[PDB]
Amino acid sequence: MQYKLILNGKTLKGETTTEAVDAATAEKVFKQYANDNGVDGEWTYDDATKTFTVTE
Amino acid sequence: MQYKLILNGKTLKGETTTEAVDAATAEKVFKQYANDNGVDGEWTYDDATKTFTVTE
Amino acid sequence: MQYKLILNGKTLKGETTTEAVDAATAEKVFKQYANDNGVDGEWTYDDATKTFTVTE
Amino acid sequence: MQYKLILNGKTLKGETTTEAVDAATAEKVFKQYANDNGVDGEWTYDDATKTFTVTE
Amino acid sequence: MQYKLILNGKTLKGETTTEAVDAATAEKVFKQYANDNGVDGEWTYDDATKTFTVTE
Repeated sequence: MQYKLILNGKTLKGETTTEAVDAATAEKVFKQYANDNGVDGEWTYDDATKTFTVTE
Repeated sequence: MQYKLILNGKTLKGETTTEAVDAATAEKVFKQYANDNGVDGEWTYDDATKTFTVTE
Repeated sequence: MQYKLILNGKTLKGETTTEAVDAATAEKVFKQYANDNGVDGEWTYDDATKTFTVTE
Repeated sequence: MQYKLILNGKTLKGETTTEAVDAATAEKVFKQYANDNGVDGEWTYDDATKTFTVTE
Repeated sequence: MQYKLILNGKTLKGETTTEAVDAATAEKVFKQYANDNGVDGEWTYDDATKTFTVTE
């Protein structure tokens, strides 16, 4: 399945996605990716819509 | 300054960079370049680290 | 990035803009918008200044 | 150390400064700041006097 | 099929191509070739158009 990460940071904003079997494994990319992207804030995950969002 | 665009598309993946005064002028190259590259998706812009990323 | 459409028709004159990754996707709004606006003429697009113009 | 940016634009003129370790990091503020200020032109950087100047 | 590598380095610029069944096998030549050419940077691989590009 695929999950979608929304970029909501100081200036980082747009969308992000990944293909994974598990939600927690998908976050590994997005959370680690957030460091490479700069926006690191409070995280959340909706398993009902496979959608993640990070807000700082 | 320099901004970095990450390639995250169907199969287009690697890194990209450009030297510009403005972030919006830097995107003109990357967003226009994306058409020439094939990967056209949602966009975010890190002004916090000068990093862009496109996801389709 | 942003493109600018100039209105040059029979009586419809002004400026128009849109935020898009591609120039061609930006035209979809402007060209389709022109029908809703009434001014439909010869089109052109400058990718060097992200500027469109329709003349009838 | 500190770098100094000179404002030489259409109507925006004055002086600017910032405290940074690197020259390229100092420009991030000045070049990004220029968008917020309106004056965006050709850039230059003297590392011998830590002085930047933007001319449009 | 054939893939195309674009040269975008410090001073090395041009086009490159190779005939291969797989993309990863095609890169072996281009990546290894880049060492012989001097331009070694970040890499992307467009499989969507069969086009590679290296930026340093």
